[PDB]
Amino acid sequence: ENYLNHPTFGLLYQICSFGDKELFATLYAQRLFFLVAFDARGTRFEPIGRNEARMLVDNRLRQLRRDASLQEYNQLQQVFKQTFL
Amino acid sequence: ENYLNHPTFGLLYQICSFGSKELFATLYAQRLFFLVAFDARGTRFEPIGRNEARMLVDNRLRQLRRDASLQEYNQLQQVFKQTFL
Amino acid sequence: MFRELGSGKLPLQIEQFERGKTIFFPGDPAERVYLLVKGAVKLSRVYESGEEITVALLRENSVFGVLSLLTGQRSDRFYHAVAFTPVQLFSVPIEFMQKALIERPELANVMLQGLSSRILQTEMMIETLAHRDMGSRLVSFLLILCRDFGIPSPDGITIDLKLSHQAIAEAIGSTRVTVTRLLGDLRESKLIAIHKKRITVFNPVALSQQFS
Amino acid sequence: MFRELGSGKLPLQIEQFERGKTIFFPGDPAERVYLLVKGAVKLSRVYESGEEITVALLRENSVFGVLSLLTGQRSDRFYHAVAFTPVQLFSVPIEFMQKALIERPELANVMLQGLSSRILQTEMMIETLAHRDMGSRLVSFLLILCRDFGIPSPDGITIDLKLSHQAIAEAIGSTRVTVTRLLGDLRESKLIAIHKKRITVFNPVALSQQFS
Ligand SMILES: O=C(O)CCC(=O)C(=O)O
Ligand SMILES: O=C(O)CCC(=O)C(=O)O
Repeated sequence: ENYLNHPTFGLLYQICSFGDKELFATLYAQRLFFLVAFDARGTRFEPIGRNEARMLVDNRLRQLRRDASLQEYNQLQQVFKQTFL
Repeated sequence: ENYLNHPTFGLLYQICSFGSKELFATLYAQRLFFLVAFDARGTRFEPIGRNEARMLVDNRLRQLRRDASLQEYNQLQQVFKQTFL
Repeated sequence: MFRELGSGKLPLQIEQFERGKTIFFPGDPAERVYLLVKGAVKLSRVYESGEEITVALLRENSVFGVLSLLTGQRSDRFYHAVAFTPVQLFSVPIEFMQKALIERPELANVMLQGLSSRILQTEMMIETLAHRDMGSRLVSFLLILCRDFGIPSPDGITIDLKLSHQAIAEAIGSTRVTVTRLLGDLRESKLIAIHKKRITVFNPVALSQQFS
Repeated sequence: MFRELGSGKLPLQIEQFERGKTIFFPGDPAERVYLLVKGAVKLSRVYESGEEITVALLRENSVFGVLSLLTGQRSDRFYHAVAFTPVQLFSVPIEFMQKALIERPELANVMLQGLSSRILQTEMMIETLAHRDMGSRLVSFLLILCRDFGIPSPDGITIDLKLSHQAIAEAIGSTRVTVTRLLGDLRESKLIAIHKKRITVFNPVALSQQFS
């Protein structure tokens, strides 16, 4: 529910953060996923496949489980289920 | 009612002959016209605009009127009227 | 500033158009290629009735007038390009492209991407129009407008276009009357809001999942 | 063959497919670009119902799989590409294009034309689908099949494709039942003939003039 305009692909929405870098996806049925990095230049988009985006949010859930709050973990897990399951 | 396949534009139909070069047009509503030339290599297409194709068939009608048969002139004039008027 | 794209051999030119002004009419020579910089351009087919069918609603960074790349100035346009909003763009006569590309071949790839993108966008409108349920077809279209023209807003994504029911009708092969009714149903189902001819779609992500 | 297109830096490969065989499925990496050499490739969107909508019916010399030009192998296909007839084509992994173009820049222009043509073809299907009269929409589609796949024949242009009423339905956003009825009407009006699942359109030029 945070958003970003790709110059070619139009409106994207954030699936989740990582650290720094963020995962975004296309509004229309998530046909494309993008790894996004910000900087003083600065915003850059790298496409990535659905299976790799899945493993990315999976890794992130593992890190939240070990090192962060239950709330964040529970939020991200709901996002995982709505995005991938 | 003689036909020719353009590699890009698909089926074309002949509007008329000139002398050994021919005028063809796109099947779907004549959005494009093509001057066509044949050879031992050999078939080549040059696009031309509707106003210039019109003047071409016009010139051709003038030549048929002066130097060829009534039948050919009458055939081409019908083609002129169905293509341009 | 974007005019850093231009050069001695890509002598591009800026054109601006007030809302509703024509960029090219059917019958005009296909002399130029266009890059839409800001605004929305409507490409349409006009029939003898005066009925108009919208073939594309283009967003910023869209390449158009691509017939010029096949025929050049010799052939005539068969679509109306109009500035749906105020529009700013770069024009270049197409003959200047060959020597442009030879010099900055980075232009070719950029161009190939831009045309590839056009292909995928038109195919999505085909998907939209192929729906038999007229409501499905409207939602799908509004989801495309959210993608192309949407702004985050308190309640969801607002399609940042002031849309007449006629303009919508002409883009989904429907009638003005059928658009009004279907928009009404969508509001009553609490899926969209309408304010000042702007449609806000409340949960465009969740709506799209119902199309898979 | 035409494999004179290939080189050290465009290491293209020939693939052939028997009728009804898949060229790529949704979910496959968008690794390659394709040039259709002979035959007809159907690009479609598959929904969860198993309902299929045809997004393109491509003829020889069509470039497709163009998403690869935007994302490469990283992104996944979302259309089904199938060999509608037996098909022969050239494949190349897309990464090989940059260094290909740098070496034979004649490839870029050829490519730009091919993609431009795709844009114009999809836009004509949009025109087709935008018709509210379902018969108008069928005629317009058959006129496009005449252009893309037609053969001169004693009686007019024969669309050189064996077409199920379902295949037509999937391309014009209709139903199998409605196609049958409309084809029936067309035959009764002496506008088409049907023999061995091939449709012959008697006067495709004169029919098109009624769409202007
Ligand atoms: O670029 C497009 O989609 C518009 C078609 C076009 O190029 C033209 O009418 O010249
Ligand atoms: O080339 C096309 O039109 C098909 C779209 C495509 O490239 C893909 O799904 O990868």
